[PDB]
Amino acid sequence: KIEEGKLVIWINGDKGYNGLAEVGKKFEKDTGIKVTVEHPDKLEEKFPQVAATGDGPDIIFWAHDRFGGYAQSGLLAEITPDKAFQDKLYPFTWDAVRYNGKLIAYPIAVEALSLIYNKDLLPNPPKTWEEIPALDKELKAKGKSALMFNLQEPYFTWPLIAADGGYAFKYENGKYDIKDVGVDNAGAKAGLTFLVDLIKNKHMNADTDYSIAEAAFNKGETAMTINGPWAWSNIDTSKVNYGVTVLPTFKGQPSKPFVGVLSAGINAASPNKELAKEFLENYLLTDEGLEAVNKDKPLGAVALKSYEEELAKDPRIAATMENAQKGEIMPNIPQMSAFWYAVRTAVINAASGRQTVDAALAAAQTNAAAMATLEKLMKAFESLKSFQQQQQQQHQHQHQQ
Amino acid sequence: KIEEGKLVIWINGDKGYNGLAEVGKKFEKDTGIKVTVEHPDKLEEKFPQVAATGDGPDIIFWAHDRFGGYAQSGLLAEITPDKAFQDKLYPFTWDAVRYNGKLIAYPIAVEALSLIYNKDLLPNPPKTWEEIPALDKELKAKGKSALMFNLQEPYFTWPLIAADGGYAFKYENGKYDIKDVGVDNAGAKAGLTFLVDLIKNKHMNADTDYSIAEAAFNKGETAMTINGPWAWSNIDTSKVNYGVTVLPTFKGQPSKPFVGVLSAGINAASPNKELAKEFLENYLLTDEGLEAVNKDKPLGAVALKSYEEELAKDPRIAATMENAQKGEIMPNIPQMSAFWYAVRTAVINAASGRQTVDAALAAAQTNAAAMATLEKLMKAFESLKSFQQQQQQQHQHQHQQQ
Amino acid sequence: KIEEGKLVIWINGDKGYNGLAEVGKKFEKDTGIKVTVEHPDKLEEKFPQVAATGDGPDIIFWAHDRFGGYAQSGLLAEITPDKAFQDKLYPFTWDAVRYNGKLIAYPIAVEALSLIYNKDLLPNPPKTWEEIPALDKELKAKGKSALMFNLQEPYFTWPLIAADGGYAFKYENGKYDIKDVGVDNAGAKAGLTFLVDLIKNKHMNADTDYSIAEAAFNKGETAMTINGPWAWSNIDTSKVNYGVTVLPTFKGQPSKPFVGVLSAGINAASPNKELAKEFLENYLLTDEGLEAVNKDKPLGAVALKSYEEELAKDPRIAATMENAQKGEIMPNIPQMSAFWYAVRTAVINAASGRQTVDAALAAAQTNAAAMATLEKLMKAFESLKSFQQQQQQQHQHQHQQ
Ligand SMILES: [Ca+2]
Ligand SMILES: [Zn+2]
Ligand SMILES: [Zn+2]
Ligand SMILES: [Zn+2]
Ligand SMILES: [Zn+2]
Ligand SMILES: [Zn+2]
Ligand SMILES: [Zn+2]
Ligand SMILES: [Zn+2]
Ligand SMILES: [Zn+2]
Ligand SMILES: [Zn+2]
Ligand SMILES: [Zn+2]
Ligand SMILES: [Zn+2]
Ligand SMILES: [Zn+2]
Ligand SMILES: [Zn+2]
Ligand SMILES: [Zn+2]
Ligand SMILES: [Zn+2]
Ligand SMILES: [Zn+2]
Ligand SMILES: [Zn+2]
Ligand SMILES: [Zn+2]
Ligand SMILES: [Zn+2]
Ligand SMILES: [Zn+2]
Ligand SMILES: [Zn+2]
Ligand SMILES: [Zn+2]
Ligand SMILES: [Zn+2]
Ligand SMILES: [Zn+2]
Ligand SMILES: [Zn+2]
Ligand SMILES: [Zn+2]
Ligand SMILES: [Zn+2]
Ligand SMILES: [Zn+2]
Ligand SMILES: [Zn+2]
Ligand SMILES: [Zn+2]
Ligand SMILES: [Zn+2]
Ligand SMILES: [Zn+2]
Ligand SMILES: [Zn+2]
Ligand SMILES: [Zn+2]
Repeated sequence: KIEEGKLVIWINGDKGYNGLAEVGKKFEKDTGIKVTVEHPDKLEEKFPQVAATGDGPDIIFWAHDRFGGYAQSGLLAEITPDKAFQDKLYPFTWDAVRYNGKLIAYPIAVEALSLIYNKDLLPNPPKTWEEIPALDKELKAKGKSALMFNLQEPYFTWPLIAADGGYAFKYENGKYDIKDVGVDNAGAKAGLTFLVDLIKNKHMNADTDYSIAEAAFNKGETAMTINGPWAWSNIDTSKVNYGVTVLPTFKGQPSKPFVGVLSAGINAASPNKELAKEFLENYLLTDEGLEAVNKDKPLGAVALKSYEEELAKDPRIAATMENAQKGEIMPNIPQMSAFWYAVRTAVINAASGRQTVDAALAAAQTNAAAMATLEKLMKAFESLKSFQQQQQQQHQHQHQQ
Repeated sequence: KIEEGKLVIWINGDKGYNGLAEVGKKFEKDTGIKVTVEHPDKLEEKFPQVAATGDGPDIIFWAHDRFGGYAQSGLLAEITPDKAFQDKLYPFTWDAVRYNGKLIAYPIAVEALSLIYNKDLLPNPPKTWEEIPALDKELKAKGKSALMFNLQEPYFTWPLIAADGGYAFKYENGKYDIKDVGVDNAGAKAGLTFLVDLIKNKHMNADTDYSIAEAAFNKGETAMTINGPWAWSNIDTSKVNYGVTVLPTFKGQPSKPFVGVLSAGINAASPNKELAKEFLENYLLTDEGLEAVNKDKPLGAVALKSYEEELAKDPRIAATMENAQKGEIMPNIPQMSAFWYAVRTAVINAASGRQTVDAALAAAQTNAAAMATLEKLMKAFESLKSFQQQQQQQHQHQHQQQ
Repeated sequence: KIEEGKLVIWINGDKGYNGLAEVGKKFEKDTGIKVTVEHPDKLEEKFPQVAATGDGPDIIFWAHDRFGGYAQSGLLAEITPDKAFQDKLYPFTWDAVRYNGKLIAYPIAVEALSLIYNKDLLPNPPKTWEEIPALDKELKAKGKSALMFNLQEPYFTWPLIAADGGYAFKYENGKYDIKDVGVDNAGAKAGLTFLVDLIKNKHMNADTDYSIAEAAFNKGETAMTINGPWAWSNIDTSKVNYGVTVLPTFKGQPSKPFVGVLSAGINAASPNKELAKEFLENYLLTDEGLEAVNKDKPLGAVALKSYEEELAKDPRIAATMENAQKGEIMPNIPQMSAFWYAVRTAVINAASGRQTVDAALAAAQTNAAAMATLEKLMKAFESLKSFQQQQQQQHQHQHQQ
């Protein structure tokens, strides 16, 4: 149920879909083609099912990392924007929407971790990681702590680990090299050691999670926290005078958080590919098009240079973009599952004292190959099931041989 | 123990073994060496078992795809024909008998898919795939269908898929590259799209198998079919005036069917390697030698250039050879099991509408990796079993270690 | 917990720990740093367990092949000896203590297979393998056999196999190549063929193991045997007049036995890295240092050039070194487990007549890959077990949550 001569668009419920419909309303007035915007529950899981059969939306809006799995399954169509339109967006955002050399989606919004500080407790935020231990002792005299952030998830701790030479997958020649993993290098060694040093010197607690860290900052117990744009609304409600700035540097090198890019992909089964190209390139990815969506729900930092400069007036957004350009793009390959599994264990075991930094990171490459073996055989058996599925419609109590 | 001084040959029961024995009788008259020709049941399965221990025949006759398995186990010997003898057979036939660079067998016969048409219904067969949809609805006015062939097996559907650039594995410098798979490329994409287009436009049924297609052509219900030389005898009995020609062209490019080559391999355990070479090169692979075998049971297209030119006077055999030269050789590598499994699913799902052309072909590497892992497990546990036999036969209940 | 200021060393119970303690006593007198030498049971098993948490010894003594697993886990520290000190030891010994390019331990002793002959029965030992069948016929008239050695283990049979062209994995500039396996090549083919020829010509029995071979030589039933320095003491007790010489040559090429190197590795978690370097380079690896250890329990051949020449005056030790230089270093890579499993089966089957030489070596790639995936399985399920247990003890309700 695609239906040619019209566009049906899928976008998550927490996004500005009403403003997107306004863009589609503008699109209808110029070309005479109606645009329907739908927001079904769990559309990221519904899409691969329906798009395989040849159904689903013409355009889908989701994070770029999930789009890699779609392009693997051949559900997304290769987009054809020329050199001039590619210059309209930030050059790095184009790397997020790439699979097997081909461009598969249009970058819309950019999301990344930033440093959030209490202005009343600390009007001058630190530029380096190394001055935070010294800052903690000075704030402990006033019954406060310098920095509290989520330590359970690798996503939050990676900016430090990365900062000086850490890397999950080496991005070279428009592709990720799965044979080159930078979790066991000297840069990642130093970053995690510094984090562990912060813990054993009582500057941070190893048991700290999202709930503990958010509550601590919103009550004004800690001076600084590391969080994304999604948490801004909760800090606004707590009346806390907060600022958002660039992440602290480690060994003179900037922190490298993972970059999440909200993207627009065209279904491969769609017979409205050139119409989707017209809508996305010339109606949505313009100053008006993004403004209409942003006013319904804030898009944060955007991929379009012209409108990003406009939004930059908000220093929070400017910091989101600055950390993103200093960070690295979330790899869209399936091998990322094994990476998260390995690094999560690595960080937890290093922080708790179960394993040393050198040993915890070394075991990560072993543990990553382990998840790979489980996954490579996980889908080997679901394939065996599907082979015996067809062996029931060919030769049975209905037709033999 | 394969008893030196004489030759023992294994060849399938459906082949011209009596004619081969006549070649052996001629060999015995010139050199004084007796030649035994045997045709045991399931000899393709019996060979790896007895050849490993040091037994079995001196020479074995089978299709080349099974010979890649025998070469892996090191059951076949490396043959040494000179440049002069290699020019006697078609250059491409030597690519079928190559494993790890070394030549392992002698090419004898050549099998490939061809286009078979009803002369009474259609005297002028289409040269392109693109003109078949238009030709169908003309024949549908007379209550007939243009083309009906097996769509369940990938072997039959591959010629179209391969045509524009699909491939199994890249063949370079006499070596297959298992990392270079061409099922997901644009050439294979267009081939399958056209096939799916034919089905949804009611020109073909998605659930058409071998039997339905064979029965339809033999009763004169369909104008065309795609099949090999093995099915000719059934069309002969049906009294249908049939012709065999080259496969249709897709996008100006020829169809590429897989080429099966009947080959003669020499056992590595054989003490009569010179006598096997002498018999195969100077006695069998001559006009006389192949004549005797062909008269007992037809070989189809042959590897020998001189005898093929004589057989090409039969327009059916000339068509089988023409399709083979245009097509690709069936890879002899073990990765082919994974290939067939994945492509079969890909085509079936694309034809039925379970998956789009793009999605079905994309899932092929994922489906091929499934067999790969499953074959690894299959040989992993059978290795563990035969290991535990070593530690229970040798080392227990009557001994400790020895 | 590795205390600082002092040194603690782990070395196996069957080694000269008392002599090593004397070196530590000398170290204490010059520097004022006390050295403790401990010999705990199954220290090779205990080291990976305690060194991962940050405990264990400062220095560990074991065979180099086990150290490859330690370097993978990041339990060993990279040693820093200059070019001048590297020239003090035999060049090849440094290749045994190398992992991923880095040097991970100090070579101490060298252990290799040698040809042991009864000089009463045979004063002139054969220099070639080819002349052994002719020698057996002469000795069978006197009711004796020419050669009897272990055939059940590949370690003993490999020297013959390797000599013409066999190799487990190709050693290059950096490390080992796990793709290039030389078990199926022509050189290894010929080597095993000759061994099978010896068995079917009734010169050797396929059922001969370590016990049968040792007993036959110590009673004086067989003229020759192939064994290491470990068996010398048993031949001493039997009063048999015996000599140790170079292994016979096959096709003019020397027999290539695997070389075992006893090595001293520094713990990565050690706070005494310079002190360990000082102790090992300047105190142990000297004429004086090794002599003390050698006098407690013999080291056999040594890595140090100066002390080896002095020990070479023993014809048995000089022969062990000569075979080692002609032979090949035992690979420290984990892929070796699969190699042993495959070759063990290949040789046994070829010797019993169960398979031909060609079919035996060809099947080796199959059962080597079979083990490879079988190890990947038990490694993968280790991860699952430790993951599901780590998430429960750190995430649950009952008694918590
Ligand atoms: Ca401090
Ligand atoms: Zn709809
Ligand atoms: Zn909804
Ligand atoms: Zn549909
Ligand atoms: Zn993500
Ligand atoms: Zn590179
Ligand atoms: Zn401090
Ligand atoms: Zn502006
Ligand atoms: Zn402005
Ligand atoms: Zn027979
Ligand atoms: Zn075949
Ligand atoms: Zn000739
Ligand atoms: Zn039509
Ligand atoms: Zn092909
Ligand atoms: Zn190529
Ligand atoms: Zn070429
Ligand atoms: Zn070429
Ligand atoms: Zn290629
Ligand atoms: Zn029907
Ligand atoms: Zn049938
Ligand atoms: Zn003739
Ligand atoms: Zn070709
Ligand atoms: Zn002194
Ligand atoms: Zn001194
Ligand atoms: Zn102790
Ligand atoms: Zn002890
Ligand atoms: Zn003899
Ligand atoms: Zn015994
Ligand atoms: Zn014993
Ligand atoms: Zn001294
Ligand atoms: Zn001294
Ligand atoms: Zn001395
Ligand atoms: Zn060497
Ligand atoms: Zn809970
Ligand atoms: Zn309980």
